[PDB]
Amino acid sequence: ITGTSTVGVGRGVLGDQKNINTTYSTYYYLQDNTRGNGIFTYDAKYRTTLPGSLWADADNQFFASYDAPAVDAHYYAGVTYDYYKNVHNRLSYDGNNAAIRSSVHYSQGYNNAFWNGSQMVYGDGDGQTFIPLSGGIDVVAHELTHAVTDYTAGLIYQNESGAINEAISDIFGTLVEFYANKNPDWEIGEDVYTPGISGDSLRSMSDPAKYGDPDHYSKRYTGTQDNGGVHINSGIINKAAYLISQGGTHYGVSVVGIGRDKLGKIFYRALTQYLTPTSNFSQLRAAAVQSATDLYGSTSQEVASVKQAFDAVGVK
Ligand SMILES: O[C@@H]1[C@@H](O)[C@H](O)OC[C@H]1O
Ligand SMILES: O[C@@H]1[C@@H](O)[C@H](O)OC[C@H]1O
Ligand SMILES: [Ca+2]
Ligand SMILES: [Ca+2]
Ligand SMILES: [Ca+2]
Ligand SMILES: [Ca+2]
Ligand SMILES: [Zn+2]
Repeated sequence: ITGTSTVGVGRGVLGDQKNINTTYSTYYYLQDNTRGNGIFTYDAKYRTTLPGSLWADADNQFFASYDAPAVDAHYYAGVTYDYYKNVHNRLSYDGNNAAIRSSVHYSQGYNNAFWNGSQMVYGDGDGQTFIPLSGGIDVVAHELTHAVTDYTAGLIYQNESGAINEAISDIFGTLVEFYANKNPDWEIGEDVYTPGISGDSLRSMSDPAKYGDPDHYSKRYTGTQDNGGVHINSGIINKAAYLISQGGTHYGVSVVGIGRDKLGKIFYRALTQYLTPTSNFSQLRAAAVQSATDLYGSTSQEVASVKQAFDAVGVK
């Protein structure tokens, strides 16, 4: 909508207070004009028709319980936009400042979030398995990164290319969590997952096997569930990414860590320059080695650590 840009205040899913960019035109709308062609947050009103209604508020204060998922969806979309612009010089998910749209209050008791090809969608959770999923910055950045992938490598969402697709979203979801310095870790979804159980998460990049996901190519899932295990076999790539950044010894192979920033540069270059819709794990290794070579040289420690990490998880 057309109107005057301003700043509102509210509280997010976890009770933290934050400022949010809004637009004033009779109502205050969750429309952020400061980032590209805009960030728009919609109310799905417990239905499944999308996008719903552009979020309208009478007084520019968002402290109601019903407001919390919208505040966080809106705010964390902005942080993720900032990450890609400031760190990778990318303007929104299409590289041309496409508008970012999110809908919250999707369905009833819906324990998931997703990119549907055009926008982000967030359930409120059932209060037991999940609380509203926009409360996790790594979740929001995970979903928005699916849009980046769709507009770049276009990895098909099945089998090995789909597991790469999932891992990319976990990797950059985590790097955004570190970028915002919001209690960062190498776990996925810990802030919104099982509010009754402390210390757990949906997936672990540092130790995928903690939750039964494979940490080595020999342990990959080969069945048909989960589109061929796109959320399961991502653990193999997640572990490799963790080893590249932090280092360690895994199945007897030692990796020297090179840090989060170089991990991000290497995988972003592989995603945007070398990966294709049908890339498999072996081709991801080649893309990451080539990207490390482009950036740091064929004889660099960086190239060495990429090779070691994929050796450690058994990807040749
Ligand atoms: O309080 C909530 C209200 O803000 C929303 O608009 O509709 C559902 C209610 O529970
Ligand atoms: O009002 C929402 C409620 O419907 C849901 O159950 O928990 C999250 C709240 O935002
Ligand atoms: Ca209000
Ligand atoms: Ca965290
Ligand atoms: Ca996390
Ligand atoms: Ca928990
Ligand atoms: Zn995903």
